[PDB]
Amino acid sequence: MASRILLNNGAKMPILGLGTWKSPPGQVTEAVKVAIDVGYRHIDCAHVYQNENEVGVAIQEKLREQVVKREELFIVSKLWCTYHEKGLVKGACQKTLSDLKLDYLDLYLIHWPVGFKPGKEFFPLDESGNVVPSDTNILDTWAAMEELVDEGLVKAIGISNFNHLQVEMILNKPGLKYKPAVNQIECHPYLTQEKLIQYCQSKGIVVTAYSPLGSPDRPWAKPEDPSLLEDPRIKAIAAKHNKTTAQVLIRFPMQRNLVVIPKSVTPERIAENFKVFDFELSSQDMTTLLSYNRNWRVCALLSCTSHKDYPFHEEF
Ligand SMILES: NC(=O)c1ccc[n+]([C@@H]2O[C@H](COP(=O)([O-])OP(=O)(O)OC[C@H]3O[C@@H](n4cnc5c(N)ncnc54)[C@H](OP(=O)(O)O)[C@@H]3O)[C@@H](O)[C@H]2O)c1
Ligand SMILES: O=C(O)COc1cc(Cl)ccc1C(=O)NCc1ccc(Br)cc1F
Repeated sequence: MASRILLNNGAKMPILGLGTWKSPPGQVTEAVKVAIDVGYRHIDCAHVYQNENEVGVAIQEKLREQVVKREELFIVSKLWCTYHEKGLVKGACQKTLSDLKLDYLDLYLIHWPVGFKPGKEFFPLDESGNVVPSDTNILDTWAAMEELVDEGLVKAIGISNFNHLQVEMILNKPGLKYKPAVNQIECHPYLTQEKLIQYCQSKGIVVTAYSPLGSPDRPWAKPEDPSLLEDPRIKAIAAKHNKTTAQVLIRFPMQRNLVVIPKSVTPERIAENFKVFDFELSSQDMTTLLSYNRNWRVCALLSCTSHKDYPFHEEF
């Protein structure tokens, strides 16, 4: 299994990265240091995660120590929903760059296809709990992302949580200058995403799978929810291969030509999760894991469901 996938901007992206959503600020510096020490070269970040400064301390220390060169790292961040305005995109990107201690990002994503009212609050609400939209559409936001490439702030741009029709809207944009390089979407055996993945791959867009372990630490988890890590059938495939369930769950998307970004702040799990280049799931294993699809999503949010661009009404 080759470690990197070629993007449509001509750059190579490591297929395994470290996720950072929910990584506590007092733990994420060590997590990222350990990750880089054990071989990770891709870190998935976002301003809304509120820990980019601490991620950046780790990146900078490892660059200073000459554990890695900047060109060997692939750092991803995301434009939050309250910065879908022309006049706000550059400053949002620059704040992320300053926090991460970087002079460019390898990839910058529109985090959700959904613009909110700008201001201090990440989820501005009306008095009845609906998110307050921005009138700023995904095409105008995309043009602002293209400008970041042309200013040298980012090497690649992409999208996240865009449905089929929204990806198509970008591809069909009048005057489109740069195609999205990546669409980062939730994907795991309970949400297998065959339709959207095939569409994106057919257009040369690389798909990154988020929440590949089913996000057991998501703050809205309920006791009744299905659990990938505890699913005895997945455990059975893992046992057959003498690997952990998490390792199977990480290798699965890799064999679909996806990038995958498991999160951990536990050093032993960070290392575990990287040890996925030395075994292969059979085709039968792959089809069996695909068969577990239930259309079950970690990431959805009631307060945003009436926004005109909320992505999960549409089928794929
Ligand atoms: N674009 C978006 O909208 C979006 C949305 C969601 C996620 N993401 C990105 O994708 C990343 C991954 O998704 P996620 O954070 O939702 O969840 P995840 O990676 O599916 O699961 C993370 C959870 O699994 C645990 N874990 C990690 N390795 C394990 C192992 N080997 N054995 C047992 N448990 C293990 C972690 O615990 P410990 O940390 O305590 O070890 C944590 O509780 C995020 O951090 C973020 O970077 C992006
Ligand atoms: O969005 C992510 O990356 C992970 O989920 C969250 C992370 C943070 Cl720090 C805060 C909140 C979420 C979170 O609630 N994400 C879900 C979400 C968000 C926005 C929209 Br328009 C739809 C939607 F389903």
